[PDB]
Amino acid sequence: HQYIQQLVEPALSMLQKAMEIIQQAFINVAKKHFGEFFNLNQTVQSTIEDIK
Amino acid sequence: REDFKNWVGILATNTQKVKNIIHEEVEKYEKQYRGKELLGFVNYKTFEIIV
Amino acid sequence: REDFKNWVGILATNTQKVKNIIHEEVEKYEKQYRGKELLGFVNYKTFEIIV
Amino acid sequence: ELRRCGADIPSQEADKMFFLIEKIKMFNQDIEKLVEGEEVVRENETRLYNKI
Amino acid sequence: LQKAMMQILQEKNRYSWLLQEQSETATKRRILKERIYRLTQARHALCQFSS
Amino acid sequence: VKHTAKAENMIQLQFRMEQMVFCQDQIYSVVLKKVREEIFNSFTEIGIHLNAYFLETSKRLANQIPFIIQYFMLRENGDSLQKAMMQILQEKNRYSWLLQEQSETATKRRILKERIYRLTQARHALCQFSS
Amino acid sequence: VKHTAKAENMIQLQFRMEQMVFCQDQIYSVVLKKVREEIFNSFTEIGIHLNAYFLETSKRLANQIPFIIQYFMLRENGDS
Repeated sequence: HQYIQQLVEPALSMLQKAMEIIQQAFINVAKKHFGEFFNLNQTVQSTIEDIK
Repeated sequence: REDFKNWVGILATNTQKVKNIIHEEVEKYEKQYRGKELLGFVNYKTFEIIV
Repeated sequence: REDFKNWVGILATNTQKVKNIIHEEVEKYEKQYRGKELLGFVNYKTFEIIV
Repeated sequence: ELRRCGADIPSQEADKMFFLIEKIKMFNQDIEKLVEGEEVVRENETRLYNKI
Repeated sequence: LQKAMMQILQEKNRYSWLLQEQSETATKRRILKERIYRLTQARHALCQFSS
Repeated sequence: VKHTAKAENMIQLQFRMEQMVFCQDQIYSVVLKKVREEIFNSFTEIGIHLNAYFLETSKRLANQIPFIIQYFMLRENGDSLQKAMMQILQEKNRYSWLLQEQSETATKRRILKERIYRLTQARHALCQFSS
Repeated sequence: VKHTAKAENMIQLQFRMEQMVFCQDQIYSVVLKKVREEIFNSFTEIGIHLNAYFLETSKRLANQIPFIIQYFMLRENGDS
């Protein structure tokens, strides 16, 4: 019960980083595609935060 | 627990019946998907379809 | 004929020299072409750039 | 210079509708690519599946 | 997220608002068009000229 | 046709090379190999010496002949073809003529756009009702 | 100089074949053989494969450059 209780905090922290890795990349693509259309860029990125 | 042991026997058993499916897979592999997909070696996407 | 004994001594010298370049600098290509070559396994394009 | 610049591109509403979903399919092809790992990588950078 | 992208397109007045005009980059796309159209007709005169 | 011709004459030139009867430094390995098949494991003096030369010619020909067809007929053919495409597009006149199409498929195209635009309208209505 | 052109040109063509990689059923023997000298007697696996394919390249490059050099500069030259 102690071994498995120690793993709880650094698994949670690793989930926090890995989310910061994924969202920034999806945002790279949102930026390449839709940099010419301003309403669509603000619609899509808000969608990415919602879904994330 | 007697069926969890039975489940263990299932998992191991299904390693010897999937020899049949991988030997017909390799046949497609060799005159198609290995030289189709850049001259393998062991190609990941071919290895994904049998797993 | 005397200058084609010499030539076969050059073939080895550059074989020896490219061999040292490989472990030092394969790393850049590997971490950058990784998912293009399907999470390697032996990476075909990275091998092709050495040749 | 022509490859970098976009818009309108049609100005009439029935052919605008096909244009948006055709651009959306460009967008979605790059997320499917990126998920597997297979994007057009910028020089001296590193893959998203390598960082996870 | 790919699923999400088709949900944008469920209101039918929204196409025009979404694809609003830049207008500066969008303007100059028509001068890039005109110029390459001229560069291509010019090229075709040098091509006839060199017999 | 052009590359098919270059390749015909390149195939004579590679075999025309083989006839000139050269001998690399690396002849020791096969002469040693031959000695092993003879003893440890006349006609035999030349013909086993000859079979030995034949093994090194099996390797060279085993490579250069497929290399000639890949180089010319796969690779250069293709790059030649993609390059030559650009010359067609020089002629202003032909652009109207190139892009001629059958009347049935020109007719269907408009209808198919209309019919899509119509059913995405009705979809949107159905979805608006149950809001 | 007619024949200096002919070898100069041919040597350069010889190279652009070299960069296309193939080795059909000939490669078998080297890649069997490295298992006995290395493992028995990954970046590492990438290395040994390059060293294997360098060996058979090294076989044809020890012949093929001499043959081109000799042919245009000696055999067809004395005829010309």
